[PDB]
Amino acid sequence: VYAWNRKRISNCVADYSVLYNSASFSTFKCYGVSPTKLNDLCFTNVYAD
Amino acid sequence: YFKIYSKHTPINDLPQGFSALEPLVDLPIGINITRFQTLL
Amino acid sequence: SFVIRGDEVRPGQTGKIADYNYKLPDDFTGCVIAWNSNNLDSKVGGN
Repeated sequence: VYAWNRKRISNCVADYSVLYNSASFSTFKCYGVSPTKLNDLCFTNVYAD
Repeated sequence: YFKIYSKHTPINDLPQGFSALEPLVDLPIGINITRFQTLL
Repeated sequence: SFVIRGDEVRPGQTGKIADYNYKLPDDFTGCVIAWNSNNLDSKVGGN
């Protein structure tokens, strides 16, 4: 609540949030993207909140 | 992110000329930068 | 007809159900009804 980071690291190679793709972790909502295209799409933001 | 661009050139006030600066760095920072000082 | 706790109750989705249970078409035409069977699935664990 007093913290929403954005850049824990500037460069990640271990990016596979399957937590969303298979919902292996929990419920979610994706905006503007498929939940499954996690290794097909890339962004320069790797962390938040 | 934070950006810095620069250009090397001889300078003959700040005489005019036509050019564009090229990036040096692109660094995500998240800093509410509002003021600065230069260093000698 | 099926029983699901995986992905809770939940055709425009790719979740624990879609890939590991069943996928309804993104254009699926029909209705879905989900009845919590906590008191109806008998053995609650429902392994």
